[PDB]
Order: sequence, then C-alpha cells, then structure tokens
Amino acid sequence: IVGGYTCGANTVPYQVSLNSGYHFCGGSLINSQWVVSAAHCYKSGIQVRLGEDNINVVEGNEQFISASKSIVHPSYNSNTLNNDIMLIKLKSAASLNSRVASISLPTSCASAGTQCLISGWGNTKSSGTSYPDVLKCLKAPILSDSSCKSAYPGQITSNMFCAGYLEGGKDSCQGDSGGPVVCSGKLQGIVSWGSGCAQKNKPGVYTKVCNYVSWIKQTIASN
Ligand SMILES: NC(=[NH2+])c1ccc2[nH]c(-c3cc([C@@H](CC(=O)[O-])C(=O)[O-])cc(Br)c3[O-])nc2c1
Ligand SMILES: [Ca+2]
Ligand SMILES: [Cl-]
Repeated sequence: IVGGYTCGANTVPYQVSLNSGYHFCGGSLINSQWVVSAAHCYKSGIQVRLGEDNINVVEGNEQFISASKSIVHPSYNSNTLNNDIMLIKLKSAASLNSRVASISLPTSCASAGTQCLISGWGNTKSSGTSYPDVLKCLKAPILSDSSCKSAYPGQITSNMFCAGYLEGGKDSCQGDSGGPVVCSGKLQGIVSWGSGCAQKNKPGVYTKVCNYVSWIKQTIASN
C-alpha cells in the first residue's frame, strides 16, 4: 500500500496473508472455511495466515492453516486479468473471534464515490521496494467508469472497477494482490492490477465482486 497508514493490530479481522515461506498475496475470509483472493496469486503449497498484524513475528492471535484446494475462476484470462478471482478452501475451519472474522459479500454493486478500505502487506514505495512488517490501510473512493476507461482504454472489462487517486501518491501495489476492498462493510473488490503503483492518472484496478456472488455461493455449495 503506498501512501496509507498503519491499520492497528487486528482492526481488519478478515484480512489474510497467503504464505509460501514468505508473504506473496492477500485474501479475505468470507466464512470459517473459505477465503477469496485473486486468480493470479494461484500457486501450490499455500498456507493461509489469519489474525496477523506483524507477519514476521508470532505475536499471538495467529492461526496458520493449509489450503485444501484453490479454485481459480474457469474463465480467468492471465493476459487481460479478466475474472481475476479465486476461492481457497481451508483444511480445517478457522476459530472466529473478534480478531479473526469473515466479511460479508455484497447484495448490490457500489457506486462511484463510495469510500472503501484497502489493506495489505504489499510494497509501500512507488519507486522502489519496501515491504512492511505490519498491515497497512488506505481509504480510497471508487472512480466513475468513464474516468477508469479513460485511464486504461481498451483494458477495463465489466468485471473490473478503478479506485484511488488520479493525483498519484496513494494506491495498492504488488504484494497487496488478492486482498480486500471493503465499502460499507461489504467486500466489493479484490486488489488485482494497475500501471506501476501510485502513478498519476493510473489508479488501481480491482475485480468487481458483486458480479461473482452467485458463482461464489454455487461453487462453495458444491465443494
Ligand atoms: N497499482 C496497483 N493498484 C497495483 C495493484 C496490484 C498489483 N500487483 C502488481 C504486481 C506487479 C508485479 C511486477 C513483477 C515484479 O516487479 O516482480 C510486474 O509488473 O509484473 C507482479 C505481480 Br504478481 C503483481 O501482482 N502490481 C500491482 C499494482
Ligand atoms: Ca505475526
Ligand atoms: Cl475503452
């Protein structure tokens, strides 16, 4: 997260870290046995780490659970990142409490101007790499579809939306991919891509979760 602030320990109880001997992507807990992340974060040997704040220190509240299976959307296109979503089923259910909790799926899509909270342990530098130990937060608004298409002509599908600041300075970045974009307590987006991080007129692009609720429910119901 570039230009964000320190969230504060366990203030984002649905945030998870996907770990393969190091933190490589974020995710969101949607029930005690399932996490939603981005399809381009897929790999084998994933360990999901819940109740984390400092990912390099075991401070208490952490729950490390192996993924039993990862389900990448069948229509995911790694060249356009269209349908950049994946579901991960945990080997055992997590114990939910105040520090580890699920986030709700939306019933409707959000409008432009809606303010959202984006969080993650991704890079905090737009020009260089600096990875934090604790979780960073950023409040960002969803931009209009016209501004988003204007910024990324020919690259925005109906399953994506832009959120951020055209002036640059504040944005999500590599390492934050797969993590949550929550607006009014509902998971509206998944960190997916952008051109660099926090560059002027190049806001972040997110997977539009409201377009996948039925797919998510049907897939969880059958697995
Ligand atoms: N500006 C954003 N809102 C944003 C969000 C998620 C991103 N994820 C990435 C991302 C970048 C890389 C680098 C590779 C590198 O420098 O090592 C690349 O350009 O391919 C790789 C991954 Br995988 C990303 O998710 N960039 C991102 C940018
Ligand atoms: Ca820790
Ligand atoms: Cl266009």
